[PDB]
Amino acid sequence: SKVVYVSHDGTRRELDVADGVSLMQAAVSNGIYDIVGDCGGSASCATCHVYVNEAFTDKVPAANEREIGMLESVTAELKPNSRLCCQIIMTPELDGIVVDVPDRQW
Ligand code: FES
Repeated sequence: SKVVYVSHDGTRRELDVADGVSLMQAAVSNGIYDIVGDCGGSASCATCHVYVNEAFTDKVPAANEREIGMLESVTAELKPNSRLCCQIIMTPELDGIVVDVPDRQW
């Protein structure tokens, strides 16, 4: 399924992501290193921060307790559509989802 990661400078990086793969996994395995994923994907670091496009936020399961807590530590500006992408698992229903990657993660 289609996923587009927009870098801070506007560059679009499009990937075909399989079901069950997190957006953090797809990003780091494809060189989209503006997403770090330091903790390994267990919502414990906040370095996979992305801004989910407004037309897709309600299609993604809401943040769990752990993610809400970690989001309090994002380094880039927290926005209403901020999510830790290791928490977004790809499904056909999310086909075409666009996420904007902030300029910093650490
Ligand atoms: S990879 Fe650590 S919170 Fe997402």
